[PDB]
Amino acid sequence: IEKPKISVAFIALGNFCRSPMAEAIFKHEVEKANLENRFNKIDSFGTSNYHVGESPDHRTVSICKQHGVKINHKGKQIKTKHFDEYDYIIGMDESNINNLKKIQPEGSKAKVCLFGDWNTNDGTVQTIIEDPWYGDIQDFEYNFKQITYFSKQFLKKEL
Ligand SMILES: O=[N+]([O-])c1ccc(OP(=O)(O)O)cc1
Repeated sequence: IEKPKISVAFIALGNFCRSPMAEAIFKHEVEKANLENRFNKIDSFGTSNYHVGESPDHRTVSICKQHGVKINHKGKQIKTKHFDEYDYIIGMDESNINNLKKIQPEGSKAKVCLFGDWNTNDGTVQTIIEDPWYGDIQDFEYNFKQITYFSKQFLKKEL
C-alpha cells in the first residue's frame, strides 16, 4: 500500500505531564478529522520509569478535561525494541531527543524527531514543548496549545 497505517509514540521524561497530553490531544485531533484509518498505534512513553503505572499529572488531566479531551493512561517507559514498532518517536524537548538517540538501535525504522519540527515558525507557538513541572497551570495550558498546533500540522504534512 502507498498509504500505510502509521504508528506514533510521544516521548517526554516522566510520561506524566507532557507526553500523556500529547497522546490524548493527538488521538482527539485524529478523531475530529476522521483519520483513524491512517493510524495503527498512537501511544505515549517516558525515557525514565519514574511514573510507570501512574495516571497523568492532575494538571494535565484538568487541562484535558477543560478542553473536552479524553485522557486515560498509565505511565510506561520507551525501550530500544520500540524503535522498530513505531514510525515516529516524537520527543517534547532536546533533552528527550538526546536520550532517544543514545538508545536508538542502528537501522531501526522509527524516525526520532521533535514534535516542534512541525512548527511553521510563523510566531503562533514556540518550538520546544517545555517541561511545565516547576511552573503552573498556565504552562500546562500552553503545552496544550503547542501540542494541538503541531498535531494539526503533522496530520496535514505527513499523511
Ligand atoms: O519532576 N519532574 O521534573 C517531572 C516529572 C514528570 C514530567 O512529565 P513529562 O512531561 O511526561 O516528562 C515532567 C517533569
